[PDB]
Amino acid sequence: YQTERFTKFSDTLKEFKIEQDPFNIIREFRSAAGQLALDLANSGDESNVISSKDWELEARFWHLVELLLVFRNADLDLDEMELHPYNSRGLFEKKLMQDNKQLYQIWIVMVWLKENTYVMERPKNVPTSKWLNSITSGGLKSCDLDFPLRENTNVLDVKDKEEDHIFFKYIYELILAGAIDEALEEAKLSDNISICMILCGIQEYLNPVIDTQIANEFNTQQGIKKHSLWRRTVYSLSQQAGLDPYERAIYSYLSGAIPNQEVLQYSDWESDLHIHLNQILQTEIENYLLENNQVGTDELILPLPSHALTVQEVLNRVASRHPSESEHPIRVLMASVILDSLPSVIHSSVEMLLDIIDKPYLLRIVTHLAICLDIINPGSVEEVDKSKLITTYISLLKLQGLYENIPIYATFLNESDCL
Amino acid sequence: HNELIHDAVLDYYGKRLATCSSDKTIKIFEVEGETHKLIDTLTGHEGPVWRVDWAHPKFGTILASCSYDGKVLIWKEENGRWSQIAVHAVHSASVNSVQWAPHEYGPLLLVASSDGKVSVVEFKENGTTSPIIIDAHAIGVNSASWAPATSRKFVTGGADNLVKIWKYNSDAQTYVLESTLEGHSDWVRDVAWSPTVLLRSYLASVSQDRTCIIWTQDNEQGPWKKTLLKEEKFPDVLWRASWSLSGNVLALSGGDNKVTLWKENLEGKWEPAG
Amino acid sequence: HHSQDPFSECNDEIDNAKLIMKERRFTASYTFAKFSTGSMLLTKDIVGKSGVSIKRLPTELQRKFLFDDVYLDKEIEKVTIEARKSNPYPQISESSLLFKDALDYMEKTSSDYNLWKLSSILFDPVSYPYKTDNDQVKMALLKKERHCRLTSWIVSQIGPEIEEKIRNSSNEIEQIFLYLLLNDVVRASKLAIESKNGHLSVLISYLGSNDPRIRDLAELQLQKWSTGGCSIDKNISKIYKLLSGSPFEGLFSLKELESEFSWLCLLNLTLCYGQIDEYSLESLVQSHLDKFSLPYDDPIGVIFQLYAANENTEKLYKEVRQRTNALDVQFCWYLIQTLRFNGTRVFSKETSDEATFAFAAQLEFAQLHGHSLFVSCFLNDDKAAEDTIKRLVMREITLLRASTNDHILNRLKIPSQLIFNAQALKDRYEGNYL
Repeated sequence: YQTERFTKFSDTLKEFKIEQDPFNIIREFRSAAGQLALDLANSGDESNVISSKDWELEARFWHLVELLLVFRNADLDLDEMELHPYNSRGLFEKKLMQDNKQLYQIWIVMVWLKENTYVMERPKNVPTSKWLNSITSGGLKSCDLDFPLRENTNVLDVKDKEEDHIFFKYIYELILAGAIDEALEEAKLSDNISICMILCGIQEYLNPVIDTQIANEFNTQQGIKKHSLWRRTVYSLSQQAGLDPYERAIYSYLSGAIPNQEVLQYSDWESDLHIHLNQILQTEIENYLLENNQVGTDELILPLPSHALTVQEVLNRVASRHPSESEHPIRVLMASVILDSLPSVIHSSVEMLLDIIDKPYLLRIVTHLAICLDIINPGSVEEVDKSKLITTYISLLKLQGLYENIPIYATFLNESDCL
Repeated sequence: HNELIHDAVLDYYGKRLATCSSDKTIKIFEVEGETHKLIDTLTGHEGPVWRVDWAHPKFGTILASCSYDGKVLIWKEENGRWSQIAVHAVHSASVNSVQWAPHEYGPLLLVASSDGKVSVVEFKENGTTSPIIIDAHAIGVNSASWAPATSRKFVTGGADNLVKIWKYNSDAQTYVLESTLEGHSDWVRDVAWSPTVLLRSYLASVSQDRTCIIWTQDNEQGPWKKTLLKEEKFPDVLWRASWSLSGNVLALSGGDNKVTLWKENLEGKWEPAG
Repeated sequence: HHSQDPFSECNDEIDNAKLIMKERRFTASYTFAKFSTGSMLLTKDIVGKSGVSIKRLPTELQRKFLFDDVYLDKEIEKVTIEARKSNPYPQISESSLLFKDALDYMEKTSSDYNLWKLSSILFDPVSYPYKTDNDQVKMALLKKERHCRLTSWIVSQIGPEIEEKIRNSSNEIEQIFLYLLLNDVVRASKLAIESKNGHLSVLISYLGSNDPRIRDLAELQLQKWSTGGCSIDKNISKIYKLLSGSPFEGLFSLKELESEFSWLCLLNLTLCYGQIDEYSLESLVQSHLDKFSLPYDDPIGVIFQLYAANENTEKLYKEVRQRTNALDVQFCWYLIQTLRFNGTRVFSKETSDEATFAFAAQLEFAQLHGHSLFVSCFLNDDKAAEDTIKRLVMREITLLRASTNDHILNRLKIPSQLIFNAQALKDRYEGNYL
């Protein structure tokens, strides 16, 4: 009964032009393709596995689209923030994020990227306590994390190192997914209190009393003051070999640096794109703070790259790093939306109709997207291209035998009089 | 020569010193740093001059001295030259102390002789004397100091080891004895009231039995409080006991070659300073 | 046979003398002495030229700049005298004296400078030039400022002590701790980085950020440890104890370090990590004080207690008084005075006067009548103020009339009457009237 599908998409469309906000089409558009990615997925031929992921990807695509347009468009210039030099680093970061839409968008995208990141299942059968084997084999003159650092790693029992691996990898997938709280929880409960503390440094300092504009969100100061230091400290720590690749990967992420080869080697387009945008951010914020004399010199312990790529260049590099995935039809739409050059690509793929017709979803998506675009942003796509698209799509509603609802789609043109 | 001067005194502005010894002469000097130029010598006593003492400059330049000849001789510098202006010795023995009163009482004086008497010789309009004496101590009187006030009073150190506090009274015209205190085992050498118009009233009475009792009276009511300075005898009998103006400090001229200095602390008890 | 001689005159006096003594009790060990008008003493001195000594009563007052008239002039420019409301005698209305002031007149090396300095850091009001959106925020910023000054000063003092200890440490992690003792997080962090103690290094960066999350986490790690933790480095635990926020106030306590460092060195720890945000500089310092007793005779110690005792400063002041003399007569007066004229604290009309008298006197004894007059004004008791001023004005009108620094003096607010009045009596005693 699947061949219904075109039903759901056009189905929404009706309920819209039938209630006379626009952001719900996309919202549902998402939900729809999501529901589909489930069917084709659940049980079926191993040929569906392929057409399945292409639906999930579709889903993600609408999500990202909703997120970004809501912010870009929904935008109704709220009030400005006036800080003073006595305000905390924390307030400055907040301000930077309110004032710089360009950058905030990067955040929006990262939130999206995390939202769709895969995380393993919580490791089962975890040990009552940390480095038990080493302690039991007697050899740990000290139980602090810096012990095997202080002298040859021969100290830790293999079985232990084996478990730190499971832990660190899990915490890492968790951080990549945005699960900072699950991350802290795991650290706590799994007896990694020290590693836990490191995770707390993630926050910049805020003090309700002085940084008044947030005395709403907090009642007690929190976050750490010597952040630049923290950052270098972490960064330096990330570079010290002798640590698990995943532990080093964690500090890399936290420093706003790029994880080591062993770990980075397994990241894909999203993963990889995620990592690098994180870096643009990290860098951007620190400079904003340097630009405002909110970083004390003592803390500039080590050198951290001060030049930020641009989303454009990040995508570009991430691209050539994953050609296959970069090139996929809808992933190219994701990037277009990110860079905003969306109509730019609608009109583009439209002329690819004058090997787009090989891939099913594409012709549909571009259309509904274009529809949505002009609803939300009257003027978006060229009236020419709407036609060109609806046309070629309407003709496929025929080949499908569902002239039943071609009317909904006709609602845009005076060229409808030709149907 | 001057092997033994019994008393010396400073004028309100401390520019003119008046020392009196045993040779019966009272030597007046013009003090200045290390140079106290001798300007006078005054002979007119039939015994060693025990004490000299100027009066408030509010009365010219008057100096009432008491000598061994049972006579008290008032003097006075007149146009550059001294002149015994009057005399008062209605006492049958050697006169010991002579201390004027606070200038708000007029020009009163206070003499204490061995005949257990102490007078208050005022000077009338003609400059003449009007004595109103009173018997103070049976076996003789060794001293008597005045009391600054704002109901007048003075202390008297005796030979029967007492320390009396007399108070003027209109109904009696002659100072009425109000309080007497006991605590010494030998002739109460010197007694002194303090010029401290603070919370309470202090009085350090030195004696022969080598003790120094401090009579601190809360106020116009609660009787005095005995407090032997230190609870050990000084290596030799004590003579003088003078209070300081600014500081309520106490100096003790013990007959042992140096003057100790005792100050009161928050314990109410006294401690050495110097 | 007993003979008869007519030159028995040199033997008549000798026996007529010994007769006088004994009937008087006048023992050959005679000494006389009474206090001068100009408070000083004269005692039988058989080596002068009069038989008396013009004794310059030793001064309890020992502080150089006080014998300078420059100081006193500048110090009067800071006062605002108003005539009493129960008599025409002066008595300070406004004072702008601050411990800060007297610093120019002392050696930046003398322990005295240290007393005045720290007393300023803790009491003199601090000023904040940049305007705050809100006034409760100003308060907050003023506290960081003062806390920042106090903490930076303590580090000056412990400096050498600790540097010495760093010189000898033969263990890396121990030095990392020692640097924290000097409040230098960054250098500790760096050393940690350099000594392969990487994890520790990150945690160190937290030191100064009262982050409660980190605070409880650190205590937790410490607990899990002292409940088995077969072995944890003696210094790594000290550093965690510091992250816990209550380094003595706890169960792995650094109190035993009481015998290795200056009481001041340890107070720094509490003041630097101790839980800065949740407390006031006062109650925090009190917090530390309640854990360790200080040397009764230590002055910079006495100040901290007076500072911390906020609620009953006086009570303690009196207590301090009857226990040590670290606080001199001058200081105690100056102190009570600033705190009074600045709202900083409160003192009894009586304790404030008692302190004034004591100084007004120590000053008169030094012959500094001008200066001793000035002080006299701060008296609350009008009656006493009057008497005290008067009495001294006359008894000394002479010296109080030479220089303009002597002029501004009687110009304080000495009554027109009292000035010429005493002046009159300086004439009927000198013999040149009107």
